[PDB]
Amino acid sequence: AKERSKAIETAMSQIEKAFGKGSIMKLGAESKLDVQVVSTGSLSLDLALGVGGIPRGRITEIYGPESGGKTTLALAIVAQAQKAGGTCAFIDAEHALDPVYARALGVNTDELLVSQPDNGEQALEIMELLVRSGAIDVVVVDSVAALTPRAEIPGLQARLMSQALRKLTAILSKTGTAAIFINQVGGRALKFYASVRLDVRKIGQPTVANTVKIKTVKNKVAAPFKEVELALVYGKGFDQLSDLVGLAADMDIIKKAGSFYSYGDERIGQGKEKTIAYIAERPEMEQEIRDRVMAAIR
Amino acid sequence: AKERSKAIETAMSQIEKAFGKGSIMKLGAESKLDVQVVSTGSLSLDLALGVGGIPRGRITEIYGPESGGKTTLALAIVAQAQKAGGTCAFIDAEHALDPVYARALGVNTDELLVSQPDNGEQALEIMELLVRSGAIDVVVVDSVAALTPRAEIPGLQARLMSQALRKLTAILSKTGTAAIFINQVGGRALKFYASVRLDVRKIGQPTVANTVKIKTVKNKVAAPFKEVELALVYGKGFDQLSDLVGLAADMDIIKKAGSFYSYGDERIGQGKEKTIAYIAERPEMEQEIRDRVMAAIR
Amino acid sequence: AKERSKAIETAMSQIEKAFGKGSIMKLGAESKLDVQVVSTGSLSLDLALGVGGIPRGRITEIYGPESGGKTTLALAIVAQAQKAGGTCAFIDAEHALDPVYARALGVNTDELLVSQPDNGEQALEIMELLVRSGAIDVVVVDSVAALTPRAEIPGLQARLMSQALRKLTAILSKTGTAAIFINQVGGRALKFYASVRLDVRKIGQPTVANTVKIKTVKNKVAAPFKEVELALVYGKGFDQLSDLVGLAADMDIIKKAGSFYSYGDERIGQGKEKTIAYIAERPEMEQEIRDRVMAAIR
Amino acid sequence: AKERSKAIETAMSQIEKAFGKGSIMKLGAESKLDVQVVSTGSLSLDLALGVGGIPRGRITEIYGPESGGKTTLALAIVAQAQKAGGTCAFIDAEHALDPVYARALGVNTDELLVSQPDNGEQALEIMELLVRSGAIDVVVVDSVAALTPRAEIPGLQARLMSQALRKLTAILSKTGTAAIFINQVGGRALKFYASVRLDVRKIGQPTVANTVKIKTVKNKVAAPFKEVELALVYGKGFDQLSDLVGLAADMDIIKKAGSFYSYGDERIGQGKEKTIAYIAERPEMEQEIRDRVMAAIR
Amino acid sequence: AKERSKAIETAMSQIEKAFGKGSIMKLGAESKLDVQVVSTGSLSLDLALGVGGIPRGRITEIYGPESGGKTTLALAIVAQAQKAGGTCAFIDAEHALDPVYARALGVNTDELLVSQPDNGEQALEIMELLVRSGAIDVVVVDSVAALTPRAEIPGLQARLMSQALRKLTAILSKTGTAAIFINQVGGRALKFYASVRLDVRKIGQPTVANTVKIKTVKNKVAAPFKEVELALVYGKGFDQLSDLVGLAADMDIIKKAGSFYSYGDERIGQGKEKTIAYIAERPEMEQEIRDRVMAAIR
Amino acid sequence: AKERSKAIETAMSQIEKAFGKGSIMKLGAESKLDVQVVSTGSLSLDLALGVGGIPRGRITEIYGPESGGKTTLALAIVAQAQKAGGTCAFIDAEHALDPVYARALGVNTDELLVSQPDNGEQALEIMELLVRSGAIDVVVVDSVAALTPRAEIPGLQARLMSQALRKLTAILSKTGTAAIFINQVGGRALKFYASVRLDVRKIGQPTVANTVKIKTVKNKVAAPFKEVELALVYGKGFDQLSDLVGLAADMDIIKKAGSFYSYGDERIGQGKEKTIAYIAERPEMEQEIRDRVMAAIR
Ligand SMILES: Nc1ncnc2c1ncn2[C@@H]1O[C@H](COP(=O)(O)OP(=O)(O)OP(O)(O)=S)[C@@H](O)[C@H]1O
Ligand SMILES: Nc1ncnc2c1ncn2[C@@H]1O[C@H](COP(=O)(O)OP(=O)(O)OP(O)(O)=S)[C@@H](O)[C@H]1O
Ligand SMILES: Nc1ncnc2c1ncn2[C@@H]1O[C@H](COP(=O)(O)OP(=O)(O)OP(O)(O)=S)[C@@H](O)[C@H]1O
Ligand SMILES: Nc1ncnc2c1ncn2[C@@H]1O[C@H](COP(=O)(O)OP(=O)(O)OP(O)(O)=S)[C@@H](O)[C@H]1O
Ligand SMILES: Nc1ncnc2c1ncn2[C@@H]1O[C@H](COP(=O)(O)OP(=O)(O)OP(O)(O)=S)[C@@H](O)[C@H]1O
Ligand SMILES: Nc1ncnc2c1ncn2[C@@H]1O[C@H](COP(=O)(O)OP(=O)(O)OP(O)(O)=S)[C@@H](O)[C@H]1O
Repeated sequence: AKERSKAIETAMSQIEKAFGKGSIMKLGAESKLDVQVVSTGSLSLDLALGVGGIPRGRITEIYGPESGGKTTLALAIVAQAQKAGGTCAFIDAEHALDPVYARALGVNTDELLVSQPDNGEQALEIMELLVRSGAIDVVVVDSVAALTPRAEIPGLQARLMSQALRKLTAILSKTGTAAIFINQVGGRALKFYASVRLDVRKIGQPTVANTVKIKTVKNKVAAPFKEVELALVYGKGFDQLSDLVGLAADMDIIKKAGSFYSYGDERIGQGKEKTIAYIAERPEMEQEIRDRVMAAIR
Repeated sequence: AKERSKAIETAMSQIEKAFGKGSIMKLGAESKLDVQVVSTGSLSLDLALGVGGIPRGRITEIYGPESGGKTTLALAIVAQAQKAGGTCAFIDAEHALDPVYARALGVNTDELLVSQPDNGEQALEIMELLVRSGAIDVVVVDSVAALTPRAEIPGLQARLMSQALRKLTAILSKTGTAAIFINQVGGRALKFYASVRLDVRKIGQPTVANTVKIKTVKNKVAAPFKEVELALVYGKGFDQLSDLVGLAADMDIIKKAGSFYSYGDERIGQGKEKTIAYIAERPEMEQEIRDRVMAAIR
Repeated sequence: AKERSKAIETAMSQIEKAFGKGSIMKLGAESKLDVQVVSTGSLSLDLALGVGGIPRGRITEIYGPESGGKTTLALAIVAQAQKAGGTCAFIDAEHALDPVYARALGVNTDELLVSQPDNGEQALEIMELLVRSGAIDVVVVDSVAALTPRAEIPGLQARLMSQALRKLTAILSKTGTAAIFINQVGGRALKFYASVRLDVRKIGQPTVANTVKIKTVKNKVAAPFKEVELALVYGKGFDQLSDLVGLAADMDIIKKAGSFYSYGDERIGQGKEKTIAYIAERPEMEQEIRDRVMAAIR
Repeated sequence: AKERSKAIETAMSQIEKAFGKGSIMKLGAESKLDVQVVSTGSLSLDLALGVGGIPRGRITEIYGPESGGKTTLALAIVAQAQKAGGTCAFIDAEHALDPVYARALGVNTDELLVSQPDNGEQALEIMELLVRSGAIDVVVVDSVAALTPRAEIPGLQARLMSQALRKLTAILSKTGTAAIFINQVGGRALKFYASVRLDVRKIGQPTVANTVKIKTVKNKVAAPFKEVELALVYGKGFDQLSDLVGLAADMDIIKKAGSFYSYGDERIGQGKEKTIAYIAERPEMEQEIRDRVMAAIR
Repeated sequence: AKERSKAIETAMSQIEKAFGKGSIMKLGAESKLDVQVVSTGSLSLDLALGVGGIPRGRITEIYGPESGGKTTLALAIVAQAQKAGGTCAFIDAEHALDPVYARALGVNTDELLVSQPDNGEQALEIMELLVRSGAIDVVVVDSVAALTPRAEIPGLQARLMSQALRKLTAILSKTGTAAIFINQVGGRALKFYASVRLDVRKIGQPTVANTVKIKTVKNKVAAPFKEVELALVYGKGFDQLSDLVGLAADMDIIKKAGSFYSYGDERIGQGKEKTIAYIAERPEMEQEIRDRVMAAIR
Repeated sequence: AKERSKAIETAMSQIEKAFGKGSIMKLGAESKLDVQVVSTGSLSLDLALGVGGIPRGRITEIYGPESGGKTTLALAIVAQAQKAGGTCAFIDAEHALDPVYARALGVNTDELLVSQPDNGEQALEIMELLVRSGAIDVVVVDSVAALTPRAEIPGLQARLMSQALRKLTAILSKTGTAAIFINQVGGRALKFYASVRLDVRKIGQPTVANTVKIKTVKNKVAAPFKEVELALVYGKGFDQLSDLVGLAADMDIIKKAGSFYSYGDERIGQGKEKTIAYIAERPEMEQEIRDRVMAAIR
């Protein structure tokens, strides 16, 4: 009646011995897996992701319908990796990157490495060369579908992926490089090699601004199946501050009392609008609350 | 003319001697096979299943079209196994589990063990480790198709299944673990190793609520080929109470007189709506009628 | 010029001496082989079969495309064997038996013995145990293809069949058990061991009701190569009465005069519809005409 | 320079002394070997066969692809043997004989002897018993492939054939029985024992009607390697009349003058259609032209 | 330093004394062995063969894959032997000879002697009787593999060949008969008894026309190991004229000057096409150039 | 403790007195046996062979799988014997010699003596006549297996070999003729009569070019069991220069300094490719380095 609760954590261990940490876990368990992260920019999503952002040295797949927020999300991450002093690369087979918007998302466009390959083989190879340099923080692949095989310009891409993803995965596990694959819905190789899989899609009616639900359909670094609903406004992206003020208030990082918000024993505005607007004027403050929240999740 | 009726039950015995109980039986025979069960939540189905729920220590396959009710059914069972104080595990290769809905089905999400393997081998292996712990009541595999072989990322999965199912079956026979395999329609190994096979598919036009027929196409624990038609309403699942009030009334567990229902020499509502609503307010009552009906089938 | 006609029947005899009755025969010859039969329910087919139904103590193969009528035919036969007071068994490796329909075909579902084996060996073995009891009238095997070998869960089933069919054939020859094997198109062992082989397939366009041609491609009990075209209506099966009224009229068992039908010097309806409807109201009558027709063929 | 032409016919003789008539011959030589024949129904083929039809007391192999015309040809021959007052037998291991079609080919179905053996040994044995009766004109074996050995239900059939064909050949040489073996492409024993080997296969595109080339790849009774192209129309068979009107016209048996055909100093139609149609109305005439053409070839 | 060059030609002589002319020779030596020949039709091959065609009184083996050109080559030779007024024979155990094609190769079909034996013994015996007549120029055996032993209808054919080839070789050495054995790849007896062995196989991609390389892997009448690449066009055979115009031009038999060809101080066309076409219209000319080239090689 | 080291070299002497030099030796001993050699073309192999090439007046067996390099090696040797002004002979019972390739290996095809015997006796006899002339430098026998006995066209070849090898060995010991026997794996007579036995077989995966290991499994002229791994490229043979540049560099015959190669106090290229390419342009140089290396080994 009790030695039962024992056999359970024993099998968990055996399973983790045989297949590694994260191979099996209770959905309500506290993650705590030791991995380096790259924040998405929206702390709630970082919180839902359990470990605080997308895991370095691992593959992350972001999929869903077109206009859903995949590219926005992806860019938000490089913007974050660059602000931390990192170097990112964009492997483009789509030809749709808007730099103006990418800058509106905080991406340093001029320092962004871009490659537009002739074929899927080449793309994966260019991806490998970079990650093998150990000096790249984030590599975004856009997109999985566009990655057509060389000879095709009988199901060789399903194998191209499997073949290269296998090779890429081994080397990547030890580089601190977060590899992001965008998928508009070979994905079967990705489905199993990815450590994280984000389902991104718009919900409801627009307003200029739309709401997009993001679900962690797969997470081998923390409990999966947690979701978040963010606000994606045209030309601006996901409203990170609204997200920040909300989550920091809930964690008591910023004290809220009815409609009154304060930080550091100092009133910073009444109502979310005034308060998110107060932080918007102080980068110092935004950053500090951001690290406080990051640190807390972690 | 009479010693004939003898030769018949003699061959039945020989057949059962050689291949075990349930190897052959008259379709109208009273089951009565001594096996532990895990209720599906819908008593009619428990009744159709002959032995009161899906059999522990055995494999159960639930198949049919997508959106048919397979996952709902499966979750209903773990919800039931947990409410009885058990521990369940979900082996996911599909990446579609909605916890909110799983909770709406009565599943304790936080205590639910989840695994999202890299390949079919790994999945079956993780399944084995758990069942071998003897502390797991229900393991759900979702799904059979997604269980792609390792090397494939020439028909190795048909053998992977046969190979592991063989091994799993032996050990499982003595663990009190009910293993559920969901199948969207290697299944040939399952077809023969499964002790129970449920055909689940929607029938007719929706209403928010749809009707799904469930047939016991295979039953090695009780007479096969019995079917049931349940109501599956969006976000709620199968209407268990409607099923309960109906079946308990028919068994005289709850007395019905025209449109008048009563329980314990005490009126509990006029009409099914009022009566299912009366039970809905008393968990004590729902449970007691539930055990009374279970006990009766058994 | 005449002693020729002699040498012919002499060789026929020698051939029948060496290999048994039915080893060779003129296609237009009157069967008359002394064997017990189990009516198919459609008298024309019983007539085409020469000896009045499928032969007891022998193997009968029913093959053709799926949805062709094989299972319907098979069930019709057990329905017939049961109505004569017999006991039948169904060896199922397909898992598709619809009891509701089986009852709509006249099968006593509750008294029907059912077995759902783990492998082809087991199935054939269960078949043997039953037939060896000498108390089983009809055993249906569904189906030949599904009968996969044990070790397979290099062409062992072609030998499994040959091996068991050989053994089964010897014992069966003396049991009064009619063994039916359904085949969706090891069949090479069956092809040669079967005494009767029915080709069943739908012809033309449906109407709810479809027409199915049934040919006696093999008959070692009566002249082979006779065919019949029956009406198979959804949920009902083959229209036996239409067949009955037609064949009985042609044999003068029921007198027809233009559109006027009569039986026992008594008018029973004008037109087939009215007449088949008249018999449909009198089981006594249907049965008596049925035995009269049976007796005549025989 | 001349005594050379002598040594040639001397060796031919020696060769024929040692191995019999037909052991060697010039491809353009006039057959004239004294043997009884059974017409194929198509006079051109009878003409190509050199001796007027397939040779009695000898073996004839008819091979080629399925749907090529082998069975049609074979049936045409029995139809011919029966019309001459003979008795034929069909040894079937294929189970595909369509009597309706066989009648459409002129075969008297009711007087046709049929045997459907349990094994290749039995078939050959039944073949022997019949031919040994000396009262059988044509025996058709369908087919060589289906003739599987008894014990097989290590290359025993290649020997079964060799063994029985050897025995059959000796006795057959003196019975006036024409033995036909159909072969879908043990055949190595046949290849050498057959006195005639017909290659039958469809050529070109259909029209209901298809063209089939028939080549005498082996002929030990007349010059080999002559071929014919016949018209095989569905349900009807090879167009014998078209063949007849054509060949009789060329032999001046029926006078043709441009588009004008006449017979017996009497006009019988303008154009082949009208003329073949004129003969089609007079069996007396068809037969007489048929014997006139036969007699001529011979 | 010089008496060395002497010992060499002395041993050559001794070797030739002991085993005959051709027992040993320098690969670049001028053949010049006095033997009668039968041209292959392609002068290059006649030239490669050293002595101008296949040697009479000797055995020649032609082997290689099916569809390689063996039969074409063989027929080309009889066509040549007949045009010189000779008589040829074809010993067929394959049953594939197409006379139409044989005529398209220049073979006089009607005067071609054909034999289709019952067994390998018989074939070799028929071969002997003919060659012993001293009136046969070419005997083709098709093929070595098909030549199955009598008793086989333990390695008796390897001995059958050795036994008969030994006997055949002695008598043949003095008959002017060229014996050709076709071999699809007992051949070990042939390998050593053959005086010439031609390796015939297609090379590269087709065009209707294919290229076939022919190598003299064995030549006891002239230097071995010379090869030729001919053009084999469907229904036509090896393009002899193209070969002729090419080789005659190189030998100055027909003068070529750039794209200008002339013969007998008379222009005969510009370019090979026009020139081979000019000869194609004048048999007189083709023949004369043919003998001029033959005479030259010789 | 010291007079021991004496008894050892004393027995060695006695053994060499009784059976000759090379009868026993330390595996690390310096060969130095006075024998004339014929270089293989690959200096490493000449070095591994201890005495600089295959020994004249002795027998050398080259064996291994087909396509291993045996024939290539053998031809390389005659190419070498001819370049030194010698005369070689090829005794062929295989019929596979490609002169084009033989020329690509440096063999003067026109001056190469070729014999294609009727039987093993004849081959060995022809071998004897030549070697007895004392004017032949290299005789290659291809191959041992093909050398079938005369009467065989009970183990007479095992004796044929023993019989002739015995005779051949005595005379050969004094002729300066190097006899090479190729063996595809009577070989037992060879095994013991051979003074050298080379094991030749490909190792690993191809590249056009394959690697072949050659081991001196038997050496009665120098320490046995030394091996070499050469590069055999299609149509070219063993890469002799690569071998040459490598071995000469190691012997300081050509100075290497990192990636810098020089010869005669003069830079000849950076890297092996450039350097082997520099020698490839100067036959004078290749030869001189070749003799320098030869001389050194010797
Ligand atoms: N270049 C842009 N300029 C301004 N707003 C943009 C731009 N791109 C995207 N957006 C906004 O962000 C929303 C989602 O676009 P993205 O994230 O690219 O969509 P996605 O999920 O990447 O789908 P695709 O197939 O890549 S377009 C758009 O509907 C706009 O609201
Ligand atoms: N996440 C959900 N939230 C609300 N309702 C759901 C949800 N999932 C399923 N349902 C309801 O239950 C029905 C059947 O869904 P499921 O049982 O998952 O289907 P299924 O048979 O498992 O098919 P798949 O292939 O697994 S989706 C749906 O049509 C809805 O009516
Ligand atoms: N369960 C059923 N309920 C109502 N009608 C049925 C049922 N099964 C069969 N039928 C009717 O009978 C026809 C033939 O079905 P069956 O005889 O099972 O076919 P079959 O030849 O057995 O082919 P399979 O492969 O067994 S489905 C169907 O097309 C329907 O017209
Ligand atoms: N039963 C039939 N009814 C109508 N036409 C037929 C029938 N059988 C054959 N035919 C016609 O004759 C053609 C050749 O059929 P057959 O001679 O049986 O072929 P075959 O050469 O015997 O090949 P198999 O393998 O025996 S079917 C068919 O394509 C039809 O044109
Ligand atoms: N009967 C034919 N009619 C037209 N072209 C032919 C014929 N036979 C052969 N050919 C042509 O000649 C080529 C070689 O055929 P053959 O010389 O018979 O081959 P082969 O080397 O004799 O091989 P097998 O095994 O005898 S078929 C064919 O691929 C065609 O290009
Ligand atoms: N005629 C050739 N033309 C081009 N390359 C050749 C030729 N012969 C051999 N080679 C090359 O050399 C390799 C070895 O062939 P050889 O030395 O003949 O083999 P082997 O050891 O003699 O085996 P066998 O049984 O004599 S073929 C081949 O795989 C090719 O890479």
